[PDB]
Amino acid sequence: PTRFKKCRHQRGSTFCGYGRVGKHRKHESGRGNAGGMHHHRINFDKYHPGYFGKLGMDHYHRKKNPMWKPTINLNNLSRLIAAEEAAKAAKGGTLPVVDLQSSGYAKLLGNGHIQVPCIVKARYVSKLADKKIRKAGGAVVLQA
Amino acid sequence: PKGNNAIPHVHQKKHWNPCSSQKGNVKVFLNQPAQKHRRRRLRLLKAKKVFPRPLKALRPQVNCPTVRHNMKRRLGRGFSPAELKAAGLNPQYAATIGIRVDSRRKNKSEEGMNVNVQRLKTYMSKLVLFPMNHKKVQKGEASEEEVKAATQDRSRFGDAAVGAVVYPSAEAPRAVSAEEKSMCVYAFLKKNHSAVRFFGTNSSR
RNA sequence: GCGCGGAGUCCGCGCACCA
RNA sequence: CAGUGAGCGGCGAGCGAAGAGGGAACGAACUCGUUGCCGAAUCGGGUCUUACAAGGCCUUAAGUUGUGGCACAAAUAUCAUUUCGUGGUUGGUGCAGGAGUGGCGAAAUUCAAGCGCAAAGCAAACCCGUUGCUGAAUACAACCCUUCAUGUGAGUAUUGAGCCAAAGAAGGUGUUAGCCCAUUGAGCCAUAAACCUGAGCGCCUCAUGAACAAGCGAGUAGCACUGUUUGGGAAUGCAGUGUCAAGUUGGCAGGUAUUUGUCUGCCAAAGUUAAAUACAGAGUAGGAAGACCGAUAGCGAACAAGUAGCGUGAGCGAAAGUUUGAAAAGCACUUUGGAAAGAGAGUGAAAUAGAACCUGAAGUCGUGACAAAGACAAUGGAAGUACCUCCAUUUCAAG
RNA sequence: UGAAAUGAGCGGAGUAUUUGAGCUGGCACGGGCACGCACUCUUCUCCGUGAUGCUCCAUGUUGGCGAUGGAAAUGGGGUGCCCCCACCCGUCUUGAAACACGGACCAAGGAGUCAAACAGACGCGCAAGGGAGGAGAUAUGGCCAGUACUUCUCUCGUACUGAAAGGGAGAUGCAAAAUGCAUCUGUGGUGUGCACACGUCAAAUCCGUUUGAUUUGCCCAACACC
RNA sequence: UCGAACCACCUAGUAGCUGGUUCACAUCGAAGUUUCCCUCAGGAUAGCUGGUGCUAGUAGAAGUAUUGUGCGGUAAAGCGAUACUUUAAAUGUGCAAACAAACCGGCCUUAGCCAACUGCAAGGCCGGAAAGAAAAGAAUUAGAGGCACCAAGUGGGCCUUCUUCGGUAAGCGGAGCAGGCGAUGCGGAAUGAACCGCUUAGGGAUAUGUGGCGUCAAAACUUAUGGGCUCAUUCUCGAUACGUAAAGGGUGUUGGUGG
RNA sequence: UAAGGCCAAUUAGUGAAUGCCCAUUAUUCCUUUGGUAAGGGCGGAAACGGAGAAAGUGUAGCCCUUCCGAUGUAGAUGUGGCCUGGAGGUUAGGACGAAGCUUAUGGCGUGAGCCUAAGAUGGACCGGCCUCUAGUGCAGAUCUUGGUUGGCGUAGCAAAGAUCUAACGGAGAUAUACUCAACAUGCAACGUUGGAUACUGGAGCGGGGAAGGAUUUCGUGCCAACGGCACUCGUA
RNA sequence: GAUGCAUCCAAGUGGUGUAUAUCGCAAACUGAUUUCUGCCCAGUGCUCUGAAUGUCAACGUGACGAGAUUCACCGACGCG
RNA sequence: UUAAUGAGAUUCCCUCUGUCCCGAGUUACUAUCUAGCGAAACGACAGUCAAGGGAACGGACUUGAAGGGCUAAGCGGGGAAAGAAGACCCUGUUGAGUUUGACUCCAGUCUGGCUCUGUGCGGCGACAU
RNA sequence: CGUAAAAGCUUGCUUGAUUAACGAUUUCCAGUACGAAUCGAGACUGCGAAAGCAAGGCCAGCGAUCCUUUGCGAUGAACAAAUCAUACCAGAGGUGUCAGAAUAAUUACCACAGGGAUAACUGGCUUUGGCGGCCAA
RNA sequence: CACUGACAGGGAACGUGAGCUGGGUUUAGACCGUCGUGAGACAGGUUGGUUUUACCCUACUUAGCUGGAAAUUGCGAGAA
RNA sequence: AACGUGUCGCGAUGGAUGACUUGGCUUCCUAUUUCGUUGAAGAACGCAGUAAAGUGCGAUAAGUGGUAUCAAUUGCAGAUUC
Ligand SMILES: [K+]
Ligand SMILES: [Mg+2]
Ligand SMILES: [Mg+2]
Ligand SMILES: [Mg+2]
Ligand SMILES: [Mg+2]
Ligand SMILES: [Mg+2]
Ligand SMILES: [Mg+2]
Ligand SMILES: [Mg+2]
Ligand SMILES: [Mg+2]
Ligand SMILES: [Mg+2]
Ligand SMILES: [Mg+2]
Ligand SMILES: [Mg+2]
Ligand SMILES: [Mg+2]
Ligand SMILES: [Mg+2]
Ligand SMILES: [Mg+2]
Ligand SMILES: [Mg+2]
Ligand SMILES: [Mg+2]
Ligand SMILES: [Mg+2]
Ligand SMILES: [Mg+2]
Ligand SMILES: [Mg+2]
Ligand SMILES: [Mg+2]
Ligand SMILES: [Mg+2]
Ligand SMILES: [Mg+2]
Ligand SMILES: [Mg+2]
Ligand SMILES: [Mg+2]
Ligand SMILES: [Mg+2]
Ligand SMILES: [Mg+2]
Ligand SMILES: [Mg+2]
Ligand SMILES: [Mg+2]
Ligand SMILES: [Mg+2]
Ligand SMILES: [Mg+2]
Ligand SMILES: [Mg+2]
Ligand SMILES: [Mg+2]
Ligand SMILES: [Mg+2]
Ligand SMILES: [Mg+2]
Ligand SMILES: [Mg+2]
Ligand SMILES: [Mg+2]
Ligand SMILES: [Mg+2]
Ligand SMILES: [Mg+2]
Ligand SMILES: [Mg+2]
Ligand SMILES: [Mg+2]
Ligand SMILES: [Mg+2]
Ligand code: NA
Ligand code: NA
Repeated sequence: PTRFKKCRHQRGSTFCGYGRVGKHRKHESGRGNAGGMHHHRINFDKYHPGYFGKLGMDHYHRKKNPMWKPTINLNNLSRLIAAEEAAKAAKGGTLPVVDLQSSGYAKLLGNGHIQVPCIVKARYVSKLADKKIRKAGGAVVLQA
Repeated sequence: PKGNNAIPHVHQKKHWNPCSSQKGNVKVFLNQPAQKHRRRRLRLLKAKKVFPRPLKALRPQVNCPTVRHNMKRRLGRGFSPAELKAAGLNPQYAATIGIRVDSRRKNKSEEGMNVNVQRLKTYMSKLVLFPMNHKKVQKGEASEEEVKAATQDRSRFGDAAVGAVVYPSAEAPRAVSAEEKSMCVYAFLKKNHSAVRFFGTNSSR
């Protein structure tokens, strides 16, 4: 809203906060990102290290669908089991079955302590996650 | 003075703004509600015109491509001639009773074909075909009672009498088996990946 | 930098040129 | 998807898309050439059928240097006919109903109180209250007092009773209107063709549905050089010249060049095609609006505006609301003046509303009264005093 | 002007009280005590009124003027005069009253805006999740270009790292395995560190409790070293 | 209209340069300097300033002393030449002065040192002590420590005191330390950005600072019951600092030393 | 016999700390405003001099008491801070006179401003409060457009020699208050005809044409504007 | 000496000196008559001759390699 | 070097004269006064001096000297008078005209290859043989 | 500046002038980089009987991105082989205007935005050159 | 050179351009020398080349009218 | 004295402000919606009882014919389903 701006407060102050000596001129530094290697070098180097140069191999026609690969951790598995099966679950008995690719996940990672044992179906799994879930009493089944 | 800000890339350096010297290059959406109203009005009028035929033709169920959308399902363009022959239908006749035909699509697996054959049979069991001549009824055509009790399916997808796309069922709970407790699958997965990855170098030597 | 001569060095000639 | 952990870029400034996913639309598909089987079965022109018929008869006119028919991936095969039907998109004659278009078409007070001042108020949420009650305008009119006078336009305003609403929704009418006027439905009438209706319904003519072994588009595609364009990077598309194929055992595409094997998708070099999309200084016939501008604004233009006017010309381009009043009732007549006008008289609520006539600011000027005042430029600050004051407030007797 | 007068000053009670000056009887001070430390003259003393009053305002004496008016009085406004004071505004500039630029008068107009990307601060909703957009559906067929409803998708985030092929994070105990084993109510440790709990200390208090400091336990947020 | 005509359009061309930029009060309040830049009439960067806070309110405080303990080669002094240097100040400058610290004895651990450890090094645990820092001149405080975030103006300076380098000198150029003006009036020096005094909400009373007390002009209505000295004739005796005349003469007058 | 220059006093060998004058400084008193501000009251005691008494950033501040600071260019920030056009709500006003305009009309506010009075002004709309919104505040830009203004009845209207006279025409005169024969109280200027005097001087202020112009040509009227003086006249 | 020299034009069976033809046409310098117009070819210009292989471009030829390539040989004005 | 020619540049002589010594008198039209008509430029506010200090050349400030008001004709000392965002000089990562043995290029001109492009006869080669 | 059985001179043997897991630090300083320098841990060594000393000649002697090129040990996205290209790490080719554009004249025919931040003229300050005086000489 | 008693030196925005003049200096035209490949340069020479406005304020020169001692008022009274 | 200065009452010149709005600007929608040799768009000249511009029209010229309405047009004249 216009009634809250600083121009309203500056009506009557002839210079509007830009000074008498150095004024409000058009483009006193150049336009845009000009000068990044000459007269704005300090700002560029102090706040954006790494900006200039080249690195690594090229990849001409990138498709993200064949690289799709979301991950979920062991101590987050209860997000995918409904609350009625979670309490009934117990090691050495009947366990809920979680299908990762239908919930939008491809890989199971092994961070933390698992809370509800279960059978997990996944495309990929890490070795520590596999070991941990087997020790806790569940299993991993590979899918595609 | 510039401080610590992101380096800007705002891309507005062509003559896009209309002014005294430029026509501009701009697109606004101020007619959006009026166009919404107009489209709905046209749909209702068209339904009344084609009564009692359904507003939308019958379409098959297909699988989405790529490894990201592998697990989804949707409606495709039309039924393949192989599915139509499995259902017992001349494609040229099927085009006249509100079935879409697509001669480009192939059937590479049995289950995808079975689903669509079942769709076609469910539809054919509920079709009510009106006679060409009110005087004489030939073969499988409706009598006059059905012409009296004829209705229009105005559903957004034309799936009233075949239903929506079906999905694979969900596995029920079960117990963990002995071999599953016994050995991991990580090594098996890594072995398959390494076999494919180092194929060629393992075979030249 | 490239070719010719004449006593890797030098001497001439004609050509080449994105740190 | 994506201002992109693609990519292009003195790798600087900057630039910059595609496949997949949710949707809009969708009765969406067809025609030549070629191959095989036929071979004038085709076209034009006369003439006759209610007819320049997709019909008969005649025509060398065109055409065999090829018009036309049948079959080919949604296919199962060539012919063979007579049966029942079908076609309002064969042509000729008729006959309806609808939509559209144009006209016609609704309610309730000019209800009761009268004029400067009660056609105005008070009774403290609601009820009392259909009830009560009551006058500080015995007015005002320019220094003060007496005498004579003169002074209120039109009730859509107030107050009291009452009606209509499936209509309260804006506009007009001499001040602010549901009931003064127009408008608004229900419904009625009239239509050249076209459009919609068991692909509306009859006749005549004319068509015709179902049972009964080879091939696929050549100065083309590609390649070399040059130029240009693209995010396209040992070359994304295109253009010029040189060079110039293959034969479905084939060819093209699979985003890093070459040679060699695999695998996947597709079949260029001929053609037609609705809807969903644009209208960034168009137009025709109608409509609906706005937290926009309000006559130096808003289009240059609210007006005889692309006008008057300017320039040899291409071109350039204003100012200006006519807003007197409810109504012209637009000042008869007398008197001075050559006239314009003046002084009287009259209309009107109002003439200080008298014709470019509502309101009528600032700045500048005239006139009457008053205050003073040397040359100290004027203006200005502070603190008093002389004179004035259409201003305010407080006090008048026991205070 | 006494609407709580705190007074050596206003009240009640008596005549004494105790301040100094002279003069008086162990240690100190100096080589005796000028009179340090301890045990007659000269002045007035003791006692009293809390706020059931949180705040504001209302209280003497004697004259002049004012008895309803072309009144009196106080304040404001106008104009002249006297004494004193006092360089022309805006601007650039180290420096303007400047012989530095702009400046005859008045009216109306006249200059930090709209969009898009990012960030910080503040307000609001939800939270390991948050939120669309486009579009549809039906209330819905001037009101109605609004409001009410919606899937399954998309996007940002819950995980990072490598040029890339790729890989991918708990604790404790035993143990030493180049994928060890066992438990699962749990800050990986150390130093500094709100509040709360347990005791102590000092100050005040109709005196039952406050105001500070401090020991021990656990330490939330946070910082430092591992 | 010509060292490139005229008309319309791209075009509101770009401008580190010149001009302008519209209401009030309140709380705070600068800089002309550093580094880099085809960088010198411009920027970015740190500093100075405002806003917002976070954190256990006296803490890890100080443009200042004292005591203890380190650093120094200028002034002065001296003798290369005919100022270099043994010596050596004043004014400075670094560190410390009991609550995450240091002192006294258990013990644990180290694939640290040592011939070895009951020694040494390091990290911890358990205990003790604690004028919480005496006396000897033996500190003081209008003395609450630390940590972030966001952003403005400025990057032409100038004057003075004491040091100074260049220059014959300059109201000239270049520097060091501090205070000022710029950004600020008020009271004084007749007048003056910077001198002297004092630094500012709107008003009374009392008393002062700098400067004054013959009139102008407030104050000795020309004070004293204080002492000396001075006479000057065309710019002229003299008389408020900062601020705008020398050698040499004089029996003019007043005194001092030695002869 | 300083009102000069050096020194020294404070009413003078009498006997005891300050002769006098002047600040936006110092001390003190009153009022405002703001704080890194500091305390207290806020269950209506009862009865019946006056009223009030809000758990509170900011106000006409909830009410008392107390202490300290207050200037400032460029610049930052705050404000139950002021003002203008329009929207959603709410509450009012107006023909017994809305907006606009005028002022020796006072009152309120530190101020931006707000409100009342009078109009011997006007003739139909509009005010307060809470939210929302913007083409939202002028003294100056050799600023834009309109209108005024001193200079000023001024500078000037000086090449091309020049007119005079009578009669007629015309409102354009011979235009008078007392007194007065006439002068000293109606000036100046014009068209036509006659007469006089001059000029152009045949490379002409003679008579016909082209370019350019387009009714300016003719007659009768008229004299507002135009013919930089004038008109009874005109290419008006 | 016209198959020309100078030269316009985006272009063509396009245009100008040229309706011409060396006593002509095109491009420069000096500036009547009279009397004269010296020396310098080093530089820079202009102009003329060959070494067929001094040097080079595309094209062309041969060899190596599975091929993209790589190497060698040839190569006109001009320059020297 | 040159006769003749020249609104070309220079020096001397004769004639002549208000060019001068050294100014005086006269005319016509103005100015001046009147009737009619009637502008502009410029315009912060204004308008007496001496000395002082000051952005070091004051109308306004400090201390002194003058100064009654209103007018006509002249005049050129001052108003650092008016006229125009200094044409000199410098600055800017501002122009344009012109030059070349400046950087980067384009027409034009010449030269090679391929092509347009046919039919016979010889000669010299090179690859096979 | 420092150094005397040496840091100078002669002599014997040598290559620590190599490599050095991205250790920390100083100078400039924004507490960025570059150049130079200090204290280190590991490998392999030199000299010496030994303790030790040595990763140049103490202190000036040097250089980003992109591109080219050499040394050392993953990719070319439907697969596979051999070439070719590319990638991570470490050096080398250079910017002397040295925190790093690829750059010749002239205008008197001249232009624009500005500058008293800056010259040519008066004025001010200071000196100049003028110019003779005053004591002694 | 000549006269004379004598032919001293200075200041006033290096007094004095809306007072004049315009020879010099300082635009554009043109010639020479030297310099420069060249366009052009020369603190070297030469010839030719628009000099605008006062009617305002003050000052000065002359020319008119007219108030006034509380220097316009108080009645506020001072005689060379 | 006069000229000049200041204040108040009343007049002139001037055309601001307020209220008014058949105009502008901006957004959205609906169609048997797209000119011309069968002579368009544009340009010129004319037409009324009275007629300069503007509007309408074309020698049938401020209009002929048809359908629907139902008593005007209007400055002045002129003259019911005609
Ligand atoms: K005159
Ligand atoms: Mg300010
Ligand atoms: Mg700036
Ligand atoms: Mg600056
Ligand atoms: Mg690379
Ligand atoms: Mg900064
Ligand atoms: Mg335009
Ligand atoms: Mg055919
Ligand atoms: Mg094909
Ligand atoms: Mg081809
Ligand atoms: Mg391009
Ligand atoms: Mg097509
Ligand atoms: Mg307009
Ligand atoms: Mg009027
Ligand atoms: Mg100033
Ligand atoms: Mg993350
Ligand atoms: Mg001309
Ligand atoms: Mg602009
Ligand atoms: Mg421009
Ligand atoms: Mg400015
Ligand atoms: Mg302050
Ligand atoms: Mg400047
Ligand atoms: Mg300044
Ligand atoms: Mg001061
Ligand atoms: Mg006195
Ligand atoms: Mg207070
Ligand atoms: Mg302040
Ligand atoms: Mg505005
Ligand atoms: Mg204004
Ligand atoms: Mg005259
Ligand atoms: Mg004459
Ligand atoms: Mg004559
Ligand atoms: Mg006239
Ligand atoms: Mg003058
Ligand atoms: Mg004159
Ligand atoms: Mg080592
Ligand atoms: Mg390179
Ligand atoms: Mg200067
Ligand atoms: Mg108006
Ligand atoms: Mg078209
Ligand atoms: Mg007409
Ligand atoms: Mg006809
Ligand atoms: Na507006
Ligand atoms: Na030469």
